Amino acid sequence: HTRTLGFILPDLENPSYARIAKQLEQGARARGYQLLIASSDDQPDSERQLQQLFRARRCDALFVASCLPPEDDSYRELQDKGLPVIAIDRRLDPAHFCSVISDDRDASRQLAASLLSSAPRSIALIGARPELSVSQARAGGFDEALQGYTGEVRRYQGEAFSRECGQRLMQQLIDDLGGLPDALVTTSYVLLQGVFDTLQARPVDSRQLQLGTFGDNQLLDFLPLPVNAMAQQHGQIAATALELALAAIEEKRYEPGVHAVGRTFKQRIS
Amino acid sequence: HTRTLGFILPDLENPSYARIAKQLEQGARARGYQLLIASSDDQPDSERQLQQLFRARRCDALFVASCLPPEDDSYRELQDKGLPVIAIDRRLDPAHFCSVISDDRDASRQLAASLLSSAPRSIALIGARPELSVSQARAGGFDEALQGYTGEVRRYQGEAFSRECGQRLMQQLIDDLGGLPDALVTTSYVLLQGVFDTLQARPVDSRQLQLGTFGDNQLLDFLPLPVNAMAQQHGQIAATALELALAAIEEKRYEPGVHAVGRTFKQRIS
Ligand SMILES: O=P(O)(O)OC[C@@]1(O)O[C@H](CO)[C@@H](O)[C@@H]1O
Ligand SMILES: O=P(O)(O)OC[C@@]1(O)O[C@H](CO)[C@@H](O)[C@@H]1O
Repeated sequence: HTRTLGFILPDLENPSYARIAKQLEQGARARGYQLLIASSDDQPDSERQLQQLFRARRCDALFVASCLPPEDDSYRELQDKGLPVIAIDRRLDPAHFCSVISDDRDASRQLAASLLSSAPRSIALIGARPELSVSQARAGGFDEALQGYTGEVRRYQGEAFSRECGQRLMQQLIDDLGGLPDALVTTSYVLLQGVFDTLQARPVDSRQLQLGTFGDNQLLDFLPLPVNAMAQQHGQIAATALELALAAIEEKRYEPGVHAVGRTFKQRIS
Repeated sequence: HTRTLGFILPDLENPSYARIAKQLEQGARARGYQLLIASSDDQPDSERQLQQLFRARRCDALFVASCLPPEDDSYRELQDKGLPVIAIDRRLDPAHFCSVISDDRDASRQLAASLLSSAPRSIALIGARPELSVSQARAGGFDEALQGYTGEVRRYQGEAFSRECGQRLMQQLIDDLGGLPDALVTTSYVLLQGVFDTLQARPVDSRQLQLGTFGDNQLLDFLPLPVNAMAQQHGQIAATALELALAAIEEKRYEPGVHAVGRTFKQRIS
């Protein structure tokens, strides 16, 4: 024992991760545990460096939102040395790991549907890291909502969940369309931020469209342009995840499987 | 050497700290170091517990945005035991320690002064943790800008740098004046969020006032209501703090003193 828990997250400047980390931290403290946090910046190499670190540091349990390929076995080895591994946000192998995630597919499908009920001629998806399960789930959801859609569709999967990537992708989209799409879905608020930057760089009378995004932000309560938002239940995700690590630690019970937590739908567009 | 560095920060959900931590991390990685982060929630008890943790982890050096008194001798003990301690944001004893901070007093003064030039009939300060050094400097700069001012002045300083606390103070202030102040200065963006919440309960037409805040946010670029902002140079702060950490690590060279980094003034109010 060390009475400390580890948390590997991909982006410190992504407020959802900080929210979850803070939540994990507070609950853990109330249980007599300390939380040590580190970021991999969504890079496999860097995550692996942190792996050996928390392994040697001998934390009692490890929370991780991973970016490693599904074929990667590395966490299996820590788990065999006794280290309970709890996946967050990005699921790990359901046959060996316990994971706490969101209903990404259904949330995405439901997000794209609400935009269709408003006549979209064209519609686009802006996302990142298409190789990750989480993006595939959100892409698949977007596609399911498109069942029998006849308008133009475009999908952009960037190289990172970032504001800059969102700006770049929104730029490519606008050039490919010769103008704004009728509707747009961003798979993360961080991406939506970059989208706003691009809409900003155009005239005021040139920034209007059906908008829907994963996540949410106080900003959206003030923006003239209405935006549908699918927000995580951060507190629930952290509560459920902590439960599992503590059960593994204090009761030597661990049962592989996914625990999905539905996102909350904020419909800012009537 | 463990090739790890530690960072004690007050609030994971304060974007400025998340920003510094990320900057610190990416820079530290490029120099072959890993960064472990932990939060204190601005409580002396929790911070002392983390104290014990990072020394057990025996990190090479420790960054800390402390909430501890000028009468808590804890970082002196740690420092004498050979661990380099480096203050960020909140200064530690300049006789012993090496701190990286903003020009809080001058930033606040310049900020309040910019609101005054509009000749408000009243102006208010909203801050928190009045006992903290950083808070005393910010209240001071505000007071200075106000010399000679003849209008109504209000000062509200809360229990915590939080959105919820910002909301409560704003509500107290409005009941005080029987309406919005003509001008308002917030000492952290996190507090301003609470102010925005309070403003939203009012008609869309009863939300105008001259606003100045510490911190900055993308939202302030899209707001109809312009906001003057003093943004930290997060990257410069982290780079300097890191430079001081390595030198102390790999040269035993460590000269106390305060390295100030000016805030960037975003003057949206004409
Ligand atoms: O969806 P939000 O709460 O706005 O942002 C969080 C998020 O979408 O960004 C991550 C990229 O790593 C996803 O894995 C995660 O669900
Ligand atoms: O001023 P910002 O960048 O919006 O927020 C950062 C900050 O104001 O919040 C902390 C409250 O503890 C201060 O120490 C720090 O300067």
